[PDB]
Amino acid sequence: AYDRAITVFSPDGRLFQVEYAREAVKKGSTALGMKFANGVLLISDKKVRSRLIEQNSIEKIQLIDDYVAAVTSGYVADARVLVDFARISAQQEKVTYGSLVNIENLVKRVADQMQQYTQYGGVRPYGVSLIFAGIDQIGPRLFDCDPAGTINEYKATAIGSGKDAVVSFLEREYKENLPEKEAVTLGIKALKSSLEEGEELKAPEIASITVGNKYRIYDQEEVKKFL
Amino acid sequence: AYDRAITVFSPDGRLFQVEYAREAVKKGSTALGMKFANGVLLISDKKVRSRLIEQNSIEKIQLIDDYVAAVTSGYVADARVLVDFARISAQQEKVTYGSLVNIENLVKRVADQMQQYTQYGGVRPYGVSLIFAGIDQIGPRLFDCDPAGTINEYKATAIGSGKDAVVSFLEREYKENLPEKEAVTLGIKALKSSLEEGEELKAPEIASITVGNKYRIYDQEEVKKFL
Amino acid sequence: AYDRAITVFSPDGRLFQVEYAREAVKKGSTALGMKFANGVLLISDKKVRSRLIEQNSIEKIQLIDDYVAAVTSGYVADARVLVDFARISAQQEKVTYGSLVNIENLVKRVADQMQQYTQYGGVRPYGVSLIFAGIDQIGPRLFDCDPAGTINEYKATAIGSGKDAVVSFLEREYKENLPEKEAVTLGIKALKSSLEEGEELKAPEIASITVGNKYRIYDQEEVKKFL
Amino acid sequence: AYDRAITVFSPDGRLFQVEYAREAVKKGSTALGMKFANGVLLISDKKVRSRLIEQNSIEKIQLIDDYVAAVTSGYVADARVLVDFARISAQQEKVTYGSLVNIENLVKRVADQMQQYTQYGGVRPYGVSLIFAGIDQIGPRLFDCDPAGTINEYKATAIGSGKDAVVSFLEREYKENLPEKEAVTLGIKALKSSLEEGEELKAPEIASITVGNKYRIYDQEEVKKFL
Amino acid sequence: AYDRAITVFSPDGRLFQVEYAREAVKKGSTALGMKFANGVLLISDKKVRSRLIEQNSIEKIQLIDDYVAAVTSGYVADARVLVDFARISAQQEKVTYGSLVNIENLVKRVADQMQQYTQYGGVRPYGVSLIFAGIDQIGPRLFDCDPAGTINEYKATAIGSGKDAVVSFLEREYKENLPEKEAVTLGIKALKSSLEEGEELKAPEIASITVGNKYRIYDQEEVKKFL
Amino acid sequence: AYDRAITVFSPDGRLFQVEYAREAVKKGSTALGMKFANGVLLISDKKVRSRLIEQNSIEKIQLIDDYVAAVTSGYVADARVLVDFARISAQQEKVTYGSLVNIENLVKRVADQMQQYTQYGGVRPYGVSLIFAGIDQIGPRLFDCDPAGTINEYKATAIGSGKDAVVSFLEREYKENLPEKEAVTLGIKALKSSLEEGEELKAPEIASITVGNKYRIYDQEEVKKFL
Amino acid sequence: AYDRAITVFSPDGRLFQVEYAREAVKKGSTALGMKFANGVLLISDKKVRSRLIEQNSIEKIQLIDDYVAAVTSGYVADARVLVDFARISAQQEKVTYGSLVNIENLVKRVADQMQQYTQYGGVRPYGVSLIFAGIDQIGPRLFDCDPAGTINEYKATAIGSGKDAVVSFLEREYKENLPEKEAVTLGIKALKSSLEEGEELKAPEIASITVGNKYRIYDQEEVKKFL
Amino acid sequence: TTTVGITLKDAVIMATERRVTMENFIMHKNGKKLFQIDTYTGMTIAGLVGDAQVLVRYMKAELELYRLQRRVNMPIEAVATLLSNMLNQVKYMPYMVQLLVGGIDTAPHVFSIDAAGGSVEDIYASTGSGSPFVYGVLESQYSEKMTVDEGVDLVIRAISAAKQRDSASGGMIDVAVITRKDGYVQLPTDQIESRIRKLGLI
Amino acid sequence: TTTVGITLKDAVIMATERRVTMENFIMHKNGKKLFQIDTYTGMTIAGLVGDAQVLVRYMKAELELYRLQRRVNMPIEAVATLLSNMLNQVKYMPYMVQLLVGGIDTAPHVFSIDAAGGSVEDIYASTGSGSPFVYGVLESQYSEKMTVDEGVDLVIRAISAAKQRDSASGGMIDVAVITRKDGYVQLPTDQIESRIRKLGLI
Repeated sequence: AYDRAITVFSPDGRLFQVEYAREAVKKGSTALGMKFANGVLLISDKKVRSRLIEQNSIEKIQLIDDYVAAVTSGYVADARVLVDFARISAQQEKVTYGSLVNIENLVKRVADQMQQYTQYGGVRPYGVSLIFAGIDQIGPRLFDCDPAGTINEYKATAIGSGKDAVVSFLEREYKENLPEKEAVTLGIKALKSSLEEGEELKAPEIASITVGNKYRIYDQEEVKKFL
Repeated sequence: AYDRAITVFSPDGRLFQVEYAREAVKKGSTALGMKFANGVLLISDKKVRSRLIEQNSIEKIQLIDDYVAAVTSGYVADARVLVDFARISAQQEKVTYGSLVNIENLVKRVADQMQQYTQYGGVRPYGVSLIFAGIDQIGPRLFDCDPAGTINEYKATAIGSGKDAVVSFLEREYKENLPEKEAVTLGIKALKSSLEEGEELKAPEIASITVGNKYRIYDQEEVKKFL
Repeated sequence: AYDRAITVFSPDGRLFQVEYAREAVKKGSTALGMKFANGVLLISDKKVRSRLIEQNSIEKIQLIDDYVAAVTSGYVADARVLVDFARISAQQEKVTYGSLVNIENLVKRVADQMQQYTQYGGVRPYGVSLIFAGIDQIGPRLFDCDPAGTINEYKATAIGSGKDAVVSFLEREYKENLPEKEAVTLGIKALKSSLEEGEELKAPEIASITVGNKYRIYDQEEVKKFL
Repeated sequence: AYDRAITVFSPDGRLFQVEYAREAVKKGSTALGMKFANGVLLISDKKVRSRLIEQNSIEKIQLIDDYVAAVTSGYVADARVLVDFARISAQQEKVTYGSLVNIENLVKRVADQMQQYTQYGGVRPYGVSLIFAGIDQIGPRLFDCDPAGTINEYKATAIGSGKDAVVSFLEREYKENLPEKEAVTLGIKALKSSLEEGEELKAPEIASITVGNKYRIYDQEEVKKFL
Repeated sequence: AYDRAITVFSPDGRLFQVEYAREAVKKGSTALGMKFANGVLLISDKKVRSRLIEQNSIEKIQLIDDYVAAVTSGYVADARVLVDFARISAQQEKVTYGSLVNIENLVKRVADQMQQYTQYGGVRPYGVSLIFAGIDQIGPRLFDCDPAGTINEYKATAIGSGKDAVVSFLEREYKENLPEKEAVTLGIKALKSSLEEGEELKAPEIASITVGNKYRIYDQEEVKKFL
Repeated sequence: AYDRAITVFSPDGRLFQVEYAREAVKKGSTALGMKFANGVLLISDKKVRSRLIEQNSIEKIQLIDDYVAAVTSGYVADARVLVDFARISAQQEKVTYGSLVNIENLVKRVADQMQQYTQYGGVRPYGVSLIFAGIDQIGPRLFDCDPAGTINEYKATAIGSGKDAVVSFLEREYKENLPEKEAVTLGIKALKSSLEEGEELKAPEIASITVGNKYRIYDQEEVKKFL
Repeated sequence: AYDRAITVFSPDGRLFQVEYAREAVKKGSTALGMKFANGVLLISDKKVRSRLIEQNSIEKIQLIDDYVAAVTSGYVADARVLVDFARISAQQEKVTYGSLVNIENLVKRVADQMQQYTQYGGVRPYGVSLIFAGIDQIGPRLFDCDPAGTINEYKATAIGSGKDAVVSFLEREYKENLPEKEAVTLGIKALKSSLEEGEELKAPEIASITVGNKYRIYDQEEVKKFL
Repeated sequence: TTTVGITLKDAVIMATERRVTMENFIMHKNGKKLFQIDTYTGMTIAGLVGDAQVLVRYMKAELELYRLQRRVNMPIEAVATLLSNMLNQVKYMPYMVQLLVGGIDTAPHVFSIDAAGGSVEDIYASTGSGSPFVYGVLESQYSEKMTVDEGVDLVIRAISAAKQRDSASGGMIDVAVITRKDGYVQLPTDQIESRIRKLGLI
Repeated sequence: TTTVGITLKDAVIMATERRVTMENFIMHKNGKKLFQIDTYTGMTIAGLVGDAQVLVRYMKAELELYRLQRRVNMPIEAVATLLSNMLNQVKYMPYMVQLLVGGIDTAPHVFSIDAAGGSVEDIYASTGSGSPFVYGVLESQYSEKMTVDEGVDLVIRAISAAKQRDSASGGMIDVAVITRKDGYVQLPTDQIESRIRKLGLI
C-alpha cells in the first residue's frame, strides 16, 4: 500500500516508513538532557541484563569532541553509524575554519544525512533519535534529532520509551539557571518517575559541561551519591 | 494503482503522489505575505507547544540573502533542504554576475529542482510550499512555490492550513500601496481570522523590506504592539 | 495491467501512459495560432482567478528567441522545463552555425526529448502540448508538439481544453493571406466561440511577427480595442 | 503474466510486447515499394485530415542520403528517431570508407538497434516498420524492417494497415523489369485496391531512383497525371 | 511464479525462461550437419513463402571466416547478433595469435555470452540454436550451441523443428568416412524424411569444406542434381 | 508484507529480514568464550558427521592476527567472508599506525560492514554471529557481533544453538580471575551442559592467550585430558 | 513468497533459491574422488546417449593446472564458467608468488565467487557442485564446493545424483593409504553400486596424481581393464 | 590592431580599425573587430582572431538568454564580470585576447578585460599594438565635457595617429555610438569619410 | 602548394596546383587539393595532407546531413563558422592546415580560415607557400568587373607566376567555377591547357 518503501506519500500525506521508524525509537533506552546555569548536562539510563556483561562498554554518552556530547535511542547499530558521521563532520569544520562556532550547524549536517534516507528509494530511514548538547560561541546548546530529520532546541528534553514520563515531569518541575548539583538532582528524580511501578533506579551515566571548561564524565561513585 | 510512484499518469491525467504531497502542505503552519507601498512583508504564525522549547529556533522566516526572505509550510526537514538550496543558488548568481537582478529566476531554479522530483522515478516529491519576497532591480516581488513546482506572482498570498481563511480575508480587505504600519495591521487581522474559534493569536514573526534598505526582522516587543 | 509504466505495449498496441498524459493536456488553458499575410500570430486565453495575483507573470507566450515564440498547455511546471530546453537548444544552434535557418529542426529537438521519456523506463512522459511559431529562412512557420512527440505544420491550430471548439471554427472561417488586423479579429472570434455559455472573454495576450521584423507583444490597450 | 516487459518468454516461446508492438504497426499509414528495370520506387499514401494542415510536412519518404530513401509506418515519433539514427549511421560509413558499398549493412545497423530494445529490460520496443530502397554497388535494393528486427529483401513489398491488400495484389500482378512509367502505374493500382470501399485515392508521394542517377521526388503535378 | 525472469530457480531446479527459449527454437527452420571423410558439411532447409522475396538473402549458412561456417535456428534477429559476435571474436583471435588453432574455443566464447544472459537479471536469454562446423589444427569439427549455452561435439547433428526426425534418421543410417558425394546424398534423404507428409523438398543450401581447402558453397544447379 | 526486503520497517518497528537472519544463527554450532586471570579463551564445539572428513579443516577458531582470534556461527560461507574482511582490516591498521591498540575498533569496522547490509536495498544481511577475543593495549577483551551489527563486551558469552544453555550455566557458575586450567575446565562443563540428553561431548578446540604472549591452540591430546 | 530472489530470508532462516539450486545438482552426473597412498584420484561417470556424439568432448575431469584437477555436476554451462574462473585464478597466484602453495586458497576464491551470487540481488546462484583434487606443498588434497559456497576436506567424497549411494559405500568399505591400483578398483565398485538396477557400468574417466609427478589421465584401454 | 572606447555624459563611443595580419603580411584589409552584443552593449577584440570570434559568439548567446529569462538587459558590470570568470577559469590554457566592453545600463561604462580575467572600469581605454599612440592623443585632448560629435572626431584622430605609426594597424575606421535614446548606432562609412576630410587626416 | 579563390558578380572561381611533397622531394605530381563539398560550395586545402583530407571528409558528411534535415543548403558563412568552431576547439592540438571556402548561397563569398579557427571574408584570397606571388598578380590585375572568362585567365596567370618562383608548387592547374545557373563545374583539363597556350604561359 503506502507503508512499504519511502518515496510513497499516503493519500492524507504521511510517510508510514518514517512513522514506523519512530516506533523503533519508542523501544530504546530512556535518556534526557537539561540546561542549567552556564552549562548543560546529559543523563542516560543504564539497566543491567546480566552479570556477564563488562560494565564500561555501556557508554551511552558519546563525545563528538571535547565540547559536544550526544546520546542516542533506538537501533544501536544505526546510532553508532550516525555518531561516527558526526565525529568526522565535526573534525572537517575544525580543519576548514580552525574552530567550531555553532553546534546547530553540526546537528543540521547530521539531520540532512537522515533526511536523504527518507526521500531516495533503495534505502530505509535511520531508526535513531539523538540529543546533542555542548558549548559553542553562542553558549550552552541542547538539540534533538528524529528519524525524519526534525531539529528543535530545548531547555530540557528526553528521548526513548520513557520520554513522555520524563517530559511531563520536566513540564511541571523544571526551572532555569539552576546549580549543577540541583539540576542533576532534578534529572535523577525525573528519570526515576518513569521506571515501571516496582523497578528501582540503577546507577546511570551523567555528563555535564560548563562554559570555559570541557566535558566531564561523572565517576560511578559521584553518580552513586545522587540516588 | 496510479497513486504509488510518480511516473504514472492517472487515466484522467493527474499525479496522485503530487496531490498527496499537497495534503502534507495543508497540515503545516499558516503564513502569509503582502505587498505595500515600496515594500513587501512576511508574516508567519508561531504557536507554542511547550514551555521547554527555546523560543528563537522557531525562526519561520529564513533570509536567503540580505534582500530575499522565504517562509515554508509542510515537512520542516524537506523545507530546510530547499532553503539551503536557495541560499547556495543565490550566491552562485552573485559570483557569476556580481549581483542578483531578478528574484523570479532564483525562484525558478528552486521550482525546477522540485519539478524533477515529480518526473524521475526512485524519489518522492518535496512536501513543501514556499513564499518568496524581496527587492530586486525591478522592484518588490512576491512569489509562491508548490510541491509540483507551480510559480505565481501575487500582491498578497498565504500558505498552510489557514490558507483559505487568510486568502478569503485578503480577497475582501486588501488594498494596494498601503503604509507599512497599516499593512502589518491588516496582516495580523487576516491571520487572526483563521484561528480555530476560541484560540487566541500568539506573538508571530514579521519581516519587512523597503526599496533601498535591507530586510528588517521585527523585535518581539514591536510585534507585541500590533495585537 | 498495461497502464502503469511506459515500456509496456497494450495488446492492441497503445501506450496508455502517453494517452493519460493527453488527458492532462485537455485540462490546460486554450491557445491558438494562425498564419496570415507574411506573418504568424499567437493568441492565448488568460482567465483571472483572484485579484491578488500580479497580472504580468501570466505570460503565456514565451519567446524562444527574438524570432521564435511558443505557447504551452497542460502542467505548467513540465512546460517551463521544456521552454528552457528550447531556449538553450536555440542558442546552441546559433553558436555552432552563426544563425538559425529552420525552426522545424528546433521543434524536432524538443520533440526528440519528449519521445525518449515515453520509451525509457524510470520516467513519466511530459504532460505538455506546445505550439511553435516564428520566421526562419523559408518563411513563417507554425508547429505543434504533443506529449508523445508528434509534429505537424499548420496554417492554423489550437491546443487546450477548447481546442475542438477553436479548430472547428477555423475549419469553417479561416482564410489565407489575411491582414494582421483581420487575422487577429478572426482569432478573437474563434477563441470567444469556446467560452462556456455565459462566460465573457477577458483580455488575452496576442503576439505577432512579420517577415523582416522581430516579435511584437500586444500592449493591454491594443488588445482591448479588439474585443 | 508474460505480456508486460520484454525479457520474459511466454511458455510457448513468444515475446508478447514485440507482438503488441506489431499491432501498433497495423494502425499506421500504408506504403509500398517495387523493383523495376534498373531501379526501385517508393509509394506512400497521404490522406488529408483537415485543410488547416500545411501540405509539405506530410513528407512520408525520407532520404537517408542522395541514393537511399526510407518510408515508415506506426508511431511517427519512434519512426523519426530511427530515421535520424539511419542518417547518422550512413554518414559514419562514408567518413570511414569514403563511400557506401552495401545498403544491407546500413539496414542491419538499424535492425540491431531495434533488436537490443527487445532484449534489455527498462525499455520498450520501437513500434515502427520500415522499408529501405536505393542503389548500391551491387544494384537496386529493397528491404523491410520490423519491430523485432527481422530483415528481408523483396522485389515488391508493403507495410501498414493495407499491407495485406497491397501484397495480395502484387502477389498476382507484379512483373519484373518493368519500365518506370508502368511500375508506378501498377503501384497506384495496388494501393487503390486497399482503400475502404467508397474512399477515393488522394495524391500520394512517389520517389524513384535509377542506376547512375540520384533519387527523384515526383512533383505533385506529375503524381496527378497517374490517377 | 518461477517462470518470469531468469535468476529464479524452480523448486525442483529448472530455469523456466531458459526452457521457454527452447520452445522458440522448436519453431525455427530445420538444419543439419554431418562429418565425412576429411571434411564436414552443412545443410539447411530453405522453404519459399512468396515469389516476391529475393532468393539470395535467404542465406542460412553464415561464414564466420574462410574456414568456419554456422547455421542458426529460432529468432533470426537474435541469431544475427550472435553471428556478428562470433565473427568479431574470430578476428580478435587472429589478431592476437596470428591464427585460429581450435574452433572449440571460438564456440565456447559464444556459449559464454549466452550463458551470462541466463544468470544476470534485466535481460532475456537468446532464443537461438547454433551449429558450428569447420577445419582447425586438430581436424574437422562439428559443434552445437543451445540457448542455455550447452556445447557438444558430434559426428552428425540437427537443429530446428525437424530435429527429432533428422536425428532419428541419422541414428540409423549414418556412416563415418563417407565420400562428400555420398554424405550429401544421405543428408538430403535425412532432411526429406522430416517434411510433413505431402510437402515436397525444395532446393536447399549445402556448404562443405575439406582439409587443406576453404569453404565451398554449392551452386543452385549443383544442389539441384542431388534431389 | 514487511518480511521480504530490508528497507522496510514493520508497523511496530522491526526488521523481519534481520530477525530471520537471527534464526539462521540459532542453527549454527555452539561456541563460547570466557575471561580469566590475565587472559581470555575460546571454546568451540566440533561434532563429527562422517569418518570421511579430514579432521583439521574443521578449524572453528580463526586467528585474525597473532593476538586476536574469532569464532563464528551460522552460514559458514558468509562467516568466511567476514573473517577475511577482519584480517584485511587488521593489517590496514598495522600499516597505518604501526600497531593495533584497541580490538574494539576492529570489531566496530566488522559491525559497520554488516550494518550497511541491513539498510541498503539489493542485498541480504549476513547470517553470522561472531565472538572476538584477544589482547590489546588496554588488556584482555571479549566481544560479540550479531547479524544486525550489535556489539557488546563480556566477561563470558556464547553463540549458536546451545547459547541459552551455556549462558545460563555461566550465569550461575562463572567466576572472575580464574587460572587458565580452571577456566578451561569450567568451559568444558558449560558446553557439556548443552548436549541433547544422551549425546556425549567430543574433543573440541580450545584457544587461549595471556598478556605478553601470543595465541596458543590446544593440541588434541591436551584437549583430551580435560574431558 | 521467500522462494523467488536471493536477498530474502525465510521466516525459519533458509535461502530457498540456494536450496532450489541444490536440486539442480541432484540431476547431474555422478562423480567421486578418493585419497590413497601418496596420491588422490578422480572418477567421473560417462554415459552415452547417442552414437552420433564424438567421444572426447565428454571430458568430465578438467585440469586447472598440471597439478590440480576438478570435476563438476549440475548445469554444464555454469560449470564451464566456474572452471575458467579457477584456471585464471590459479595463474594469477603463480604470477604473483611464482608458485601455488595451498590448493585450499584456490578453492576458497572459487567459493567466494559463488557466495556473492547468493547475497547480491539481480543474479541467480550457480547450480554447480565441484570437487577439487591435487598435490600442493602440504600434500594430497581433496575438496568439495556447493552452490552456497560451503567447503569441506575429505578422504573420499562424491557428487551428483548417485552421491548418496557412493558415499554410503565409501562409508563402509573405504580404507586409507591404499595402492593406486586398489583405490581405483574400490572406486569403480563404489560407482557401480549406484547404477539403477539393470543398467551396466560404461567406461568412465579416471585421473590420478602422485607426489612428485603430474596428473595422469587414464587411457581408455587402461580404464577397460578395471571393469 | 587598434581599438578605443570612451565615455561621455550620456554616450559611449567605440572605434576600431580593420587591418588583419594572418600568416604574417597584410592578408585582409577589411576585417571586423567591433561587434554589437546587446541592445546597448558593444565589444571590441584584439589578439588572436580565432579565440576572439569564439568569445563574441559566446557573449551573444549568453546575453540574449539572460535577457529572455530576466526580462531585462544584463548590466554592463555584470557583462564584464561574466567575461572575467570565463577567462580566469582557463587561465593556464587561456584565450590570447584583450577585450573592451562598453554600454549604458543607467550610466555609460567602459570595461577593460585582459587574458587572465582582470576587469577594471575606466573613463576611456585602448587596446592593441597601436594603443600607446592612442593614449598619447587622449592624454592631451580628451575632456569629459565634449559633445557626441566632438567625441567622434577625437577617436577618429586618435586612430589616425596610430595608423601612421603602427604597421599592424590600418584600413577603414569603424565607429559605433551607444545612447539610451538611439540605442546601438553604427556610424555610416560615408559620414566617417566626410569627417576625416573635415578633420584634415587625409 | 598554391591555392586561390576569387569572387565575381555572380560567380566564384577557385584554382590550385597539384605538386605534393612527402618525405621531402617531389613524390607526387598530380595530387588533389580542390574539393567539392556541396552543391554550390568548394574548398581548397594547404598544409599537412593527413589533417586536410580528414577535414574534407568531415565537411562532406556534415553538409550533406545538414541538407537532409533542413531541406536547404548550408549558407557559406555557416560553413565557415562550423569550420571555425572545430579548429578552435582543438587549437592546442591543432590541424596544421590553411583553408579556403567559396560558394554562392545568394551572393558569392570566399572565406579564409586559419589553423586556430580565425575566419574572415574577402573578395579574393590565396594560401600556401606560393600565395605571396599570387597576391602580387592579383594586386595589380584583379578587377570586380571582369567576366567569368577573364577571371579564369587571371587565376591561371597568377598560379603560373607562383610555379615559376615557388619550388613547392608545380604540376597541372585545376580550376572550378561555381554559379547558381550551372552549379559546381570543374573546368576540363583540355580547356585549361588551351587557355595557357592562348595566354602565353607556355
